[PDB]
Amino acid sequence: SHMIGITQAEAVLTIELQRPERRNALNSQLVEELTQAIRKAGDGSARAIVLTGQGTAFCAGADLSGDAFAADYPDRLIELHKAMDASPMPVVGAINGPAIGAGLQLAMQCDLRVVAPDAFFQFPTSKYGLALDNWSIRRLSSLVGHGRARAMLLSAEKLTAEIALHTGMANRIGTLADAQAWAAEIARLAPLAIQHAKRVLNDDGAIEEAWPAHKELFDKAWGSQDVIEAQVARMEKRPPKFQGA
Amino acid sequence: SHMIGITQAEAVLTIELQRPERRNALNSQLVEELTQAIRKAGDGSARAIVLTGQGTAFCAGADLSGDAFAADYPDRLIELHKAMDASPMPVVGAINGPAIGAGLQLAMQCDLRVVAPDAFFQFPTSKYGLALDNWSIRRLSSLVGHGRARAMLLSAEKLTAEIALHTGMANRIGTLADAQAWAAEIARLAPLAIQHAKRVLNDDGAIEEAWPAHKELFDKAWGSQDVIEAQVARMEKRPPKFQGA
Amino acid sequence: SHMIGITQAEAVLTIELQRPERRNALNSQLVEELTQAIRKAGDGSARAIVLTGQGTAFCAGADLSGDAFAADYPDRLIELHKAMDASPMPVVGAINGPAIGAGLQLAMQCDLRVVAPDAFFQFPTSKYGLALDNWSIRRLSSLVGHGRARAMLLSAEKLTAEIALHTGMANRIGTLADAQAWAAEIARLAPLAIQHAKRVLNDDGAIEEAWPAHKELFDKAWGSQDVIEAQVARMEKRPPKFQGA
Ligand SMILES: CCc1ccc([C@H]2C[C@@H](C(F)(F)F)n3ncc(C(=O)O)c3N2)cc1
Ligand SMILES: CCc1ccc([C@H]2C[C@@H](C(F)(F)F)n3ncc(C(=O)O)c3N2)cc1
Ligand SMILES: CCc1ccc([C@H]2C[C@@H](C(F)(F)F)n3ncc(C(=O)O)c3N2)cc1
Repeated sequence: SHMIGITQAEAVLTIELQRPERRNALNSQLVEELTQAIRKAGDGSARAIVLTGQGTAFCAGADLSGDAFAADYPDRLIELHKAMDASPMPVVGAINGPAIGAGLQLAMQCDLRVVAPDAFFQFPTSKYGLALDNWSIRRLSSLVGHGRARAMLLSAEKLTAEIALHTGMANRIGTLADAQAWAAEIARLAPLAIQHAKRVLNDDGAIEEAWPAHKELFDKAWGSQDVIEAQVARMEKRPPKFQGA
Repeated sequence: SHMIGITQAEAVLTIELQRPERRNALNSQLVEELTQAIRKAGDGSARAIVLTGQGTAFCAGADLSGDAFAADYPDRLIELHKAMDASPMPVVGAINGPAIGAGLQLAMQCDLRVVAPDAFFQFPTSKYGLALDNWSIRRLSSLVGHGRARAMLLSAEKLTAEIALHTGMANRIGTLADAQAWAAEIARLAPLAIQHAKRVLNDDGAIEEAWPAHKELFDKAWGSQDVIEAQVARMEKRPPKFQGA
Repeated sequence: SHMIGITQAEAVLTIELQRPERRNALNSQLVEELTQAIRKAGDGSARAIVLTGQGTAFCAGADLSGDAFAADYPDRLIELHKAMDASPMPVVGAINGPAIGAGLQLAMQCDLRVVAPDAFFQFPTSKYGLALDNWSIRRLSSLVGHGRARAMLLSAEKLTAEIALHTGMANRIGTLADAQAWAAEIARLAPLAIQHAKRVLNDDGAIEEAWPAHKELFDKAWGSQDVIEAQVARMEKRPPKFQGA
């Protein structure tokens, strides 16, 4: 079938994630469809995009079961981010609920964010033994400030909507309709001005290749027994006993 | 005549923009006079500068009509910024009212900012089809946070004095007299300490040459029909109809 | 004797500065002992460190009298920072009171900060004619925002606990016990995830070699008569009369 919905009102294209049965957690199909929707957003008269989730969550992470193309997922995910980064259109994220893990990455790749009052943002990587790419860390630091980024990454701290507004992670607190109204205003602005500013802003240095030591630690985390222990402990409904290996 | 006023009380030199008939919008003469005032600020016993505007605005942008040396304006403007950056003296901006476009650039080149309660900051570039230099974008991101910088640049969002205080764009809310009092305290501090910190702070990376793609998009914006359309639409008192070309 | 105390409750190691007779101001001995404590923190079962000061101050700066190894102090201080940066353990600073000069540097080298309501942070370098290393300036800018960093460095502005919470310099307002409770939660998280994120965060660019002009100005400040004048004026209980030389 299809895992997203696409609609257009005048010059604003709204893309809605439609996998609420997994709180919009990503898989290969959802990512592929999103990539195509972004790439084709300029086929009509659209001048702005609103990206949002169906139901209570914006995107709760990733869920690859039972994804017949799960091995392709990580690469397709990178392709989606490249498509958003390269789009001449501004993407307004209507963050309607929790944005967690891959969902937080996706929210951060939007150009602007309108956040529902009860939404929150989180990287629970420290609870699962995983490591992030450098852009995720740099862009987060730019949006919440270095100090809060340390807490989010080292302790799995949740960022509330209210604090997101304080830091600028949220540009506004509001609803999907609020996001669509703002997008309508943006769609009336000069496209080449928007395109230039978006490119320069995205080229602030957040797009960064992992240093050699970063890659070493990244691979050590991903190949560790602790990653397995976090998964087993969850299935057995008990606290994980991590060993640092 | 002259488009600025210069006065000194003890060790504080106050420079006032005096083109209130255009809300202190810059031209070649005003820029040249400001550059000279900054360069000569150390001829006396001055240890701090206060920069401010006459009337309701700090600086509402640029107005080159009918400037006999308008072709020279962009280069002279860069020279002014170089002079402020190179000055061993700390410049306290008493931002007495709106700082818009070139006025926001000028405010950001000050070392510290004391902002009047009703002042605001804005880059309305997206309403006019124009593109900014990279420093304007980087220094703005550092002062308001990356998230708010995206909104200011992509949607022409105004930054209020209250929010400026929250982000650190405003170091204090207050008046010209308040700025002059603080400058007096600063003038009693150790000059070589101030000089070192100013140089290192300004060398945070904001002074950045445009990347090749940035230059391409910058020139595309400036040479576009949309830039003309914004001007014509204003003269005809109607909404612009931008085409992205 | 010893100038620090070291205790462990389960998986949290608490290191306490114990020179309250100088408000925990550093010297060669205190720095050496701290370095050893950090290096050996992983000899037991510890997974997190809490760093704190005895009495009313976290660390009020440096006091090298009468330190028989004072000439070694600057190098040993750098060694301490290297040890904290290299530690696989997250260091939670329980900033129990003022963190000034070397004390602010030490607080900033912690991975997370829990700050007492009456604590404050300050670099009074401008009152003493001194210059800082580039990391101190970059890490401060990342924690309080560029705008407040300008005020702290150019005017010796104090950062209150409340404003520290706003900017993310403080992750939480609270007590030593509060810090120890949070550290206990962190000690249950996956160590390799924490290690990766800490390394990437610390490699944001704050660790920066002084540019040639920065070194020139740094040496000019440190060798100036104004540095001597600040010290003499203090001893004579009068305002300093700085000359910029
Ligand atoms: C060029 C625009 C851009 C920006 C950020 C990224 C991030 C996305 C992020 C995500 F998980 F979301 F896929 N990611 N994951 C791994 C990588 C990588 O580059 O190795 C990587 N790169 C990819 C592309
Ligand atoms: C070295 C200190 C410094 C810092 C920033 C700038 C900015 C100013 C800014 C302004 F419009 F204000 F003139 N500007 N405009 C164009 C450029 C440029 O460098 O191409 C440019 N460079 C110029 C000089
Ligand atoms: C590699 C981790 C790291 C990070 C910052 C520093 C700072 C500490 C700081 C302090 F005063 F605290 F010792 N400092 N002082 C001088 C220097 C230097 O590098 O020249 C310098 N370097 C040293 C080491």
